Amino acid sequence: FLSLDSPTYVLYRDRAEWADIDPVPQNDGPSPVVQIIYSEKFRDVYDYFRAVLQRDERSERAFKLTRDAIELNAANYTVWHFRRVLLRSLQKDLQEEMNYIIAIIEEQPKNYQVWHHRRVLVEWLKDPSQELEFIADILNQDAKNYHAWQHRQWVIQEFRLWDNELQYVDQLLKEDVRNNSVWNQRHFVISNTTGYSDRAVLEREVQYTLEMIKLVPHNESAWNYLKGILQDRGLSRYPNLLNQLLDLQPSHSSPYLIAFLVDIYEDMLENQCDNKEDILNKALELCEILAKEKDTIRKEYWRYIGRSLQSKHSRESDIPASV
Amino acid sequence: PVWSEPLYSLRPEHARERLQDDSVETVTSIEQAKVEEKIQEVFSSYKFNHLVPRLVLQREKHFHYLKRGLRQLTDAYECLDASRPWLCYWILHSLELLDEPIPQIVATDVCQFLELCQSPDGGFGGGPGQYPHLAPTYAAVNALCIIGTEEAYNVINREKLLQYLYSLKQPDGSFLMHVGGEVDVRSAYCAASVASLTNIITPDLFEGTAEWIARCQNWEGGIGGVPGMEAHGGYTFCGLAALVILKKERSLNLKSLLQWVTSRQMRFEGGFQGRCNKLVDGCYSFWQAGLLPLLHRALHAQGDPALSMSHWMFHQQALQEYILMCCQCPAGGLLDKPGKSRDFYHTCYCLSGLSIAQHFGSGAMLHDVVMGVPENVLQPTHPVYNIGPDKVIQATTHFLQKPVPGF
Ligand SMILES: CCCC[C@H]1CN(c2cccc(OC(F)(F)F)c2)C(=O)CN1Cc1cncn1Cc1ccc(Br)cc1
Ligand SMILES: CC(C)=CCC/C(C)=C/CC/C(C)=C/COP(=O)(O)OP(=O)(O)O
Ligand SMILES: [Zn+2]
Repeated sequence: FLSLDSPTYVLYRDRAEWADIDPVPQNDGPSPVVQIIYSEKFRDVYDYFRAVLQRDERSERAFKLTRDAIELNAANYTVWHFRRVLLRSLQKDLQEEMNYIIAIIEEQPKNYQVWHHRRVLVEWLKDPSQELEFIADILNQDAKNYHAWQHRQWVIQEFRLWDNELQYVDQLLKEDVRNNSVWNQRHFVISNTTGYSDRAVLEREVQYTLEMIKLVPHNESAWNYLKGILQDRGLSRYPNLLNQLLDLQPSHSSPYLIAFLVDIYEDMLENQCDNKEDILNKALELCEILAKEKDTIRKEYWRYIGRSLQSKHSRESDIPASV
Repeated sequence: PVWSEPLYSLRPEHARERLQDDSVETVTSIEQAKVEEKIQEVFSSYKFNHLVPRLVLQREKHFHYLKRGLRQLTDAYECLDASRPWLCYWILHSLELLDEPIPQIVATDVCQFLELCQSPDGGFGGGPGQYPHLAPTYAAVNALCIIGTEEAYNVINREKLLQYLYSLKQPDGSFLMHVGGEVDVRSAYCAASVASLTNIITPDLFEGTAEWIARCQNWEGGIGGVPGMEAHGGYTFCGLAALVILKKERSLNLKSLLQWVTSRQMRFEGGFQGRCNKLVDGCYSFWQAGLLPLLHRALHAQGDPALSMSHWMFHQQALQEYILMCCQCPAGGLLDKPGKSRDFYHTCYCLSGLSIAQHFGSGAMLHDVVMGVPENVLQPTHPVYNIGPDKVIQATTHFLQKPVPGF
C-alpha cells in the first residue's frame, strides 16, 4: 500500500509489480474539445485504471488502484462501480471498507458517490449501528450538509431508528435555531411517528414554534415551519391564531408576520368568512404595505396576490356583467 | 428626479434591508452578515470612489474565457473529469447566450467527442470509456441540440438511449442516475428532457413518475431530492421542469411552490439562495428564478386572470443588479459571489439567469428589461431545457419526423 498523498508515493508506471500491464490512454479523438491538462499523478492513475477496467482484472492490486483513482476524482462513478465489483469478487471485508468510507466522507463530504457507496455497504452488511453517530460527526462540521441529512433520513426510516431523533433535532435547534435542515428534520420525524393529526402534538409544535418566533422574530425557518404544519388543515380552521399573531405585531414584527396575516386572510376568504369585504380590504392593504414598503423585493408577488384576491373575492366578482 | 438613484441596490432605502439578527448570534446569521458586509462594499464602491455606476456585461472578456475552455482546461478541472459533456453544454450554452457563432470546425469536433462518450448500450458517459449516466446524458443531448446540425442530431443512438432509460426506471416511478447509482429528482428531469427532445417517449416510460416527483414537494412548498428532504432550488427546478415536460404540473401544489421560490430571493443582495437560511449564489439566478416562467406558464394554462403580462414574479431588476455588479470576474467568467473564483458552471447559470431576468414573454406579450448599457442584452433561453428556444423547436421538429423506437 501507498497513500496518494504520501511523500514516497511513486507513479504506477514506475512500479515493478505493475510492469506486465500496458496503460491505456484516454481516447479523446484527433482534435479534442474540453480537454483537461491532467497532472502527472492524475493521468498516470487513470491510464492504469483504464487498463484494469478494459481487462476486467479482478485483482488485489486493482482494488488498491481504485482507491487512488477515487481520491483524485471522487465523483468518478465508473471507478466506484468497479470498486464494488472488486469488493464482492475478491470477497473483501466490508467493515474494513466502512472504515475507508468514513474517512473519505470526512475529507470530501460534499459529493454524491461517497454517500451512495456508504449506503450500499450498510445494505450489504444490514448494519446501521454506526450511522447516526457518524452522520452526527459530519454534521458537527457542516450542520447543513444535504447528503448527510438525506443519508440520515434513509437510515432512520429503513431501520426504524426513530426513538432518539426528535431529541437530536432539539439539540441542533438549540445550537442554531436558523438551521433550516433541522426544522425539516423535525417535520420528518413527526410526520412519520405521531403525525400532526394528533391534537396534542400539533399544539405542542405550534406552542414550541411561537416560542421560537418570539425569540428570533426575524428567523424565517420558524415562520415557514409554523405555516407548513397548519396550512394543510387550513389556516382559517384555527380562529385563535390570527389574534395571537396580531398580539406580536408591536414588539416582534417582521415582514414574515405581515405575510402570514395575508396568508390567513387568503384562506379565510376562500372559506366564505364573515365580514368578507372587510377581510379583503385588510389583506389588500397588507399586500401594498409589503409590496411598497416592507417586502419590496417581492413586489411582483404581493401585487399578484392583491390582484388574485380582488379577482375572486370582491363584492363584484360574483356579479354578472349586465348588473 | 436628480436625487433619484435608478439602481435598486444603491438607493438609501436599501440599507434597511440588511440582516436583523435580533441580537441572537448563530452560525447562520454570522455567515449571512459576512456576505452582506462583502456585498455592501461592492454596492458602496461607486460612492466611495466618486464614480457614476455603469453596469456593463464584460462580453469580450467572457468570450475569451469560454472560447479557450471549449478547447482546453487546466488541471483545476480534474474534479470534473467525469462530467466532460457538462463542460461542453455549459460553454456552448454560454456562447449561445452571448450570441457567439459556433464554428463548423468546433461543432464537428464536439460531435466527434460526444460520440466517444456515448455508450454502446445507450446514454452518454462523463468522458470516453466511462459508463453511461443520466447527468452527462442530459448535457450531451443539450450540447448536441445547441449545435443543431444534421451531424449533431445523428450522434444520438435513439434506440439504445430508450433502452438505457428503461433500465434505470424504478417501480415507484423514479429513475436511477446510472446502473448501481442513487435515485433523486435529477434523474426524472434528465430522462424527460432527453426523451422529449429526441422523441422517444413511450406510453409507459414515465408511468408513476409524475406521482413520484409530487411526493418530493415538502412542507416548504419547494421540492427536495427524495421524499422528506429539505426543499432546494436545484431539485425544485428539476421537479417542476420535469412535470412541465410530462404535462403534469398540476400534480404539484403550485401556490405553495410559488410562495416558496419568491422567498428565496434575498432582500439585500438581490440574487437567490438555494434554500431557506443559506447564502446567496449566482447560479441560483437560473435554478430558482427559472422556476418563475414555468410557474407563469402553468397558472396561465389554468386561466389565472391575475398574472402580469409584462414581468416575471420576482425582482428582475435586483437580480440583474446582483449578477452584473457581484458575479462578474474582471478577467472573464462569472461566479457564485464576491470572493469566489470563476468556473464554467457559474458562467453558464449566471448568464442563464441574467437572460431569464431580461426577457418576459407570455404569448404575443413580450417585454424586456435590460439593466445597465443596452448591449448587456442576451439571447433568450428556454426555461425547460436551458437551451435557446430556437434550438428546442429545431430539435423537436427534427426528431418528430422519426418514429418512436419500436413504433
Ligand atoms: C466547477 C464545479 C462546479 C461545482 C457545482 C456544480 N456541480 C455539478 C457538477 C456536474 C454536473 C452538474 O449539473 C448541473 F450543472 F448542476 F446541472 C453540477 C457540483 O457537483 C458542485 N457544485 C457546487 C455548487 C455550486 N453552486 C452550488 N453548488 C452546489 C451543487 C451541488 C450539486 C449539484 Br448537481 C449542483 C450544485
Ligand atoms: C442535473 C441537474 C439538472 C442538476 C441541478 C440540481 C442542483 C443545482 C442541485 C443542488 C443539489 C444539492 C445537493 C445542493 C446543495 O449543495 P450545497 O449545500 O453545497 O449548496 P447550498 O448551500 O447553496 O445549498
Ligand atoms: Zn453556485
